[PDB]
Amino acid sequence: MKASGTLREYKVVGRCLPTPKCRTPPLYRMRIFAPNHVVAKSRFWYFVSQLKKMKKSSGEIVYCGQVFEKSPLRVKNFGIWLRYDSRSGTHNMYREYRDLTTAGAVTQCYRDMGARHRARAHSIQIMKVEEIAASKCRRPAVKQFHDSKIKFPLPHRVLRRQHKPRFTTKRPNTFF
Amino acid sequence: TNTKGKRRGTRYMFSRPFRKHGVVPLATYMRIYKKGDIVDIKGMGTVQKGMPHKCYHGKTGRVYNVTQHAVGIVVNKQVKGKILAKRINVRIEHIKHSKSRDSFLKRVKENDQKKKEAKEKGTWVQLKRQPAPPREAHFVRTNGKEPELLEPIPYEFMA
Amino acid sequence: FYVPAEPKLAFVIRIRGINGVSPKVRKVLQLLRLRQIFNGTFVKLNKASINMLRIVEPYIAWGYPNLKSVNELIYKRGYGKINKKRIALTDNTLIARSLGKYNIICMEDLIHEIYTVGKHFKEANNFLWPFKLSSPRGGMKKKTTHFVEGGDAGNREDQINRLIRRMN
RNA sequence: GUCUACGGCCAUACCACCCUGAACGCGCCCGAUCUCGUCUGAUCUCGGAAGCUAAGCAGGGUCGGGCCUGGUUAGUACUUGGAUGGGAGACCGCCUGGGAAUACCGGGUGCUGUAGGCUU
RNA sequence: CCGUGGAGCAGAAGGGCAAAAGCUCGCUUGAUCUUGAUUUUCAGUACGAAUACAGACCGUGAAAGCGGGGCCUCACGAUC
RNA sequence: UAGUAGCUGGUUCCCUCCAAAGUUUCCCUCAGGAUAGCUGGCGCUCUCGCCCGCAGUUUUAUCCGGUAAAGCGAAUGAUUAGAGGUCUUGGGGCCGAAACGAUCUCAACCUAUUCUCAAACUUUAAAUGGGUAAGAAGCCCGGCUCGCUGGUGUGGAGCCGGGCGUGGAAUGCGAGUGCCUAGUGGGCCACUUUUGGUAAGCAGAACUGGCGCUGCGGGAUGAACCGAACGCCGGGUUAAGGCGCCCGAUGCCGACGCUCAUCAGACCCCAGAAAAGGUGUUGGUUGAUAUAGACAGCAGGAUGGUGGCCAUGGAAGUCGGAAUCCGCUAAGGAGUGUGUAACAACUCACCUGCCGAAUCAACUAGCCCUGAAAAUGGAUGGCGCUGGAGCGUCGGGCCCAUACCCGGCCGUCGCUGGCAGUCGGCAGAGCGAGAAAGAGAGUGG
RNA sequence: CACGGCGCGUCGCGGCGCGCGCGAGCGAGCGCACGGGGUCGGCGGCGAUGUCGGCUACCCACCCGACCCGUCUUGAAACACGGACCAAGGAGU
RNA sequence: CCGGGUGUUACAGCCCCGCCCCGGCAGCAGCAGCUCGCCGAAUCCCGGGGCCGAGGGAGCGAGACCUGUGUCGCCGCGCU
Ligand SMILES: [Mg+2]
Ligand SMILES: [Mg+2]
Ligand SMILES: [Mg+2]
Ligand SMILES: [Mg+2]
Ligand SMILES: [Mg+2]
Ligand SMILES: [Mg+2]
Ligand SMILES: [Mg+2]
Ligand SMILES: [Mg+2]
Ligand SMILES: [Mg+2]
Ligand SMILES: [Mg+2]
Ligand SMILES: [Mg+2]
Ligand SMILES: [Mg+2]
Ligand SMILES: [Mg+2]
Ligand SMILES: [Mg+2]
Ligand SMILES: [Mg+2]
Ligand SMILES: [Mg+2]
Ligand SMILES: [Mg+2]
Ligand SMILES: [Mg+2]
Ligand SMILES: [Mg+2]
Ligand SMILES: [Mg+2]
Ligand SMILES: [Mg+2]
Ligand SMILES: [Mg+2]
Ligand SMILES: [Mg+2]
Ligand SMILES: [Mg+2]
Ligand SMILES: [Mg+2]
Ligand SMILES: [Mg+2]
Ligand SMILES: [Mg+2]
Ligand SMILES: [Mg+2]
Ligand SMILES: [Mg+2]
Ligand SMILES: [Mg+2]
Ligand SMILES: [Mg+2]
Repeated sequence: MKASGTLREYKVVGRCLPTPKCRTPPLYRMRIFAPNHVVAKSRFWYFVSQLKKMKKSSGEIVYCGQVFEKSPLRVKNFGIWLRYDSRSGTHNMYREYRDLTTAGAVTQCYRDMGARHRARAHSIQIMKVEEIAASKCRRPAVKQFHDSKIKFPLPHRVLRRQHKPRFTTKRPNTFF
Repeated sequence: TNTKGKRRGTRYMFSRPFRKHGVVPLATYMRIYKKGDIVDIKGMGTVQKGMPHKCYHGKTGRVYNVTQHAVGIVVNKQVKGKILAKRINVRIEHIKHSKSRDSFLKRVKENDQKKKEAKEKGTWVQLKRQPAPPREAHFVRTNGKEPELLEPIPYEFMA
Repeated sequence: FYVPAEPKLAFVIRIRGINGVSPKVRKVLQLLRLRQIFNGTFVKLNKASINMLRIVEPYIAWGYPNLKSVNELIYKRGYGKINKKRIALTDNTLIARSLGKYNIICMEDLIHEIYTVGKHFKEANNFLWPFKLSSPRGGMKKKTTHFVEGGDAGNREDQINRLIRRMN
């Protein structure tokens, strides 16, 4: 996978072709976070090949569709169970993020993995994404945003658009 | 460099299969080869008379001469940048009828029969073997049971 | 669930140069009539076509063309192969002579037959000269790698229409 | 149901032990004048028909060994093609396709051709 | 009594072989005369070696058959 | 005598088209030849404007194999460890005159197991791959010839005559054939496979592609790397790579993080580093204990049998050898350490008072740091850069190659293309138009 | 609505389809143009001793590019060899 | 005003859940000119900037009762 842009969540269900052995193979459903449906289908085939004895040549994508966010206006806490490959050994972890959308949280997860462990999208295997109550949250970086009377200033505002007035007689102010 | 012996590097090619040594079954001797049959070459080490050279092992040729105990066959050999259709004499043990031709012969008989039939009926029938076409549209019926989730399993070391 | 029928028509664009090509890939590209970078052609799908395209996946970007894509490709870049000569199709009589015996007599017949993969799709496609497409405006993502891993090679189901819009 | 003569495929047919065989047959069996051959009529060859299923042979049995065929191992090992992927390296991950083999757990234990009998 | 080869088949090794290709006897000289074709290295040339035939004289066996050297893979030599 | 030279050096105008080899076999052959291979030239026989063939390709069938892997409870050959049996033998002993009569044993032995292996092992056994077939030279009939084979006008072969076209997988493409022939016969490099070697910009192979023979954009620089192969130009767009300045392009109010280096880091080949460590910082895994009040921190206790037994010259707990008990208890180890020869003394484990909410470890992985020493002054290309101009994951926009698209021009090749129809007061100006063929000539109702 | 005559209409299924005759397959003009590759039936200036034109060629400046040829060679700008410069002669007959 | 504690609608709100016509009403991939898509036989209109203009006898109608003309073929139209 190439974690291009913001990811989208896809529900993908697939099955083996009917064979003389069995008329109706069971349908298997999976949640895939992907830039588009093509890579979503590729990832589905990869995961189902690891899990069951299924291959794209001996299977078919029964359905593949984007699943939209149920409540994209409520800020939520997301717990992600994840499996990734390091330079020496592979590790399971659990990370919490804070965002409005499941796809946004997973994209945050990919960027954070790249930033903190140099792990790449082809190394990360995302396992579980769940909405987690603020009481069940356990990472302080997320927990510290759980209060009714949140209040903090913007202390040191760095001047942007530094080049539009490229030569200015003021020395800029950073306190607003 | 290597050695130019006639049987170099044949210890596995000319050997007998496991638990299949001994008397050659007589059905091999009791087969009829005529002029023009397509036939396979498979050297058998049990008999050393009329053994084909190792470079024709696994090759398919055409019979052009039938003799008391052996058969002369024309087979193609790739020599450098050119192919020579050369004729060799092989004793009947190291030979076997090719089944690649009988399928085509049976297909010829069968489509000739279905062409003779329906000729009076005037209907249309397909004879050429079309390649595997793309799958057509259909419906996949769920029987009230929703598809079950599949998730990767956590890593945990075995060794 | 209703699984739609597998697509029967694909569009293929060569996206790699002439230098340093394996002989097998070179032969398949010659058979598919992609002898030049940013050349394109239509291919009807079956087991043989699937395996042939799989052999040359790194060198081509192929997908399932849309009706508008077929229309635009035929009308703007479509030239006919008449008398072993590349003739631009500026009149219906040029099509009518080369494909009259197959009841293709104008642009509409040619486009319909190509898009629906008719009985004489082979004759129509062979009469159709390979399309010479301009370089993709806006650039490519990454020529060397596969589309799934963020590149441009390989099979992209319907994004070939987005590609065509900028390559023609 | 089954046997004999000649077989085809050559263990699903072999090996070990146990039980049962009506009729025909196959056998064991009784002798050495002739044919024939031995140290020895033991074997081979020859001439027979008192007795017997004891043995061979046939059928069946064994939570049997083996063999044959499946599942698991396993989409694991390996592997075609690709990347200005990772790593100091050793090597590894991914994309596109193919895809094994032990241990372990199931099922089975000869089919059949021509001619001639028995089951009146 | 058990014994699938765990021995032997001249030699190195590999392949092959159980009423045999091994061991023991009987009879013999296909290790003989002759024209062609083919394979092996190959240039698809020789030598060497080998393979199917064909034409005579034979050997052996009741016979079917088998045999023109050694179970196969090596043991050899132009012009003058 | 201009002696010979398989060996050096040189070998004189333009444009156009085609375009290599350093490999096979033989040679007193190894700096050379001959011969195949690769090249060019000259043609020729047909072909289309129903059909033939061919293919560095696939598909459908059908065979071929012993590598990768795997196996040793399967053969061969190596190989570790314990179990259960016996006299089948040997070795230490023992009762026995002796006795397989008997006691242990150590062994060899057998039977089930068990650890690890094979380029010259293998029951199994891939992927990639190597043949063959996919029709007219085919099928189905009738009849003749034969000195061969023959129970048999049996078998086989060859002949004639006749009937069947839905041209029997996909895709692509004109094909076949004949002479004459130059140069070459020192090669090198790269992914993958692979032999020798500690290794090498070493030596030797297999496949494919390159360099040589080749310019162009990028890698600052560069025979081989990445992109792309080239007639002379205009416009547009890209590939690889980039966009602080050199230097065309981010002078985006770019997104999220990580990192401070008194040796920072900065892009395939590639031009420099490891094992081992960090209470630097950032994530993650696992296990603990905490209002029956922890973690610190500040203070009080830290006892008897007994100076436990064997010991040493001396060991009272603190050099040595096993164990490690009890009653008192809120608790105290026949002791965690400092100390003396031994004590003594101090101190810890453990429990209490104050304090009143989170605190301990053991691993693991990112960046940074230690490990880290060479000689002219010195090189992420340089300047320089730390709300990055560094590192990881990403988004728009932009820049340009001789590449791609459109146009002009030159030339080559192909259409073995068209034109003798300039048919004119003696004439009537066509054979571009989807459909094999007459703007036909005249005779009767 | 790329529908438009009259008939004989079975050329027909029940009318539509779809055939046979109708001086027998001849209505004409003008005009506009997204129509087999640009025209203007549109214009404006400056011109006699100081001005107009002259690609190239003479000299000079600037930006970019740019290592000296021939030769053997896997590899030449080479710390490989020949070469100061110029004229004439000079090698597949 | 702040801090700590209790708690479950109060002098703020939040989430889920049967129905009331899926309750009703706009509207709808919304110029609330950026809350998140894929497209166009389910797509047309207008405008701006840059480069170029290669080629040069295409015929019309006139009818052997005439001999003109240089705006012509295909295509799309308008008028009589
Ligand atoms: Mg390249
Ligand atoms: Mg642009
Ligand atoms: Mg590459
Ligand atoms: Mg007797
Ligand atoms: Mg019996
Ligand atoms: Mg009995
Ligand atoms: Mg069993
Ligand atoms: Mg029978
Ligand atoms: Mg009765
Ligand atoms: Mg014998
Ligand atoms: Mg003879
Ligand atoms: Mg012998
Ligand atoms: Mg001379
Ligand atoms: Mg020499
Ligand atoms: Mg030299
Ligand atoms: Mg081998
Ligand atoms: Mg191995
Ligand atoms: Mg080398
Ligand atoms: Mg070349
Ligand atoms: Mg090049
Ligand atoms: Mg560099
Ligand atoms: Mg340009
Ligand atoms: Mg740069
Ligand atoms: Mg052009
Ligand atoms: Mg410069
Ligand atoms: Mg030189
Ligand atoms: Mg050279
Ligand atoms: Mg010198
Ligand atoms: Mg020299
Ligand atoms: Mg000099
Ligand atoms: Mg001169």
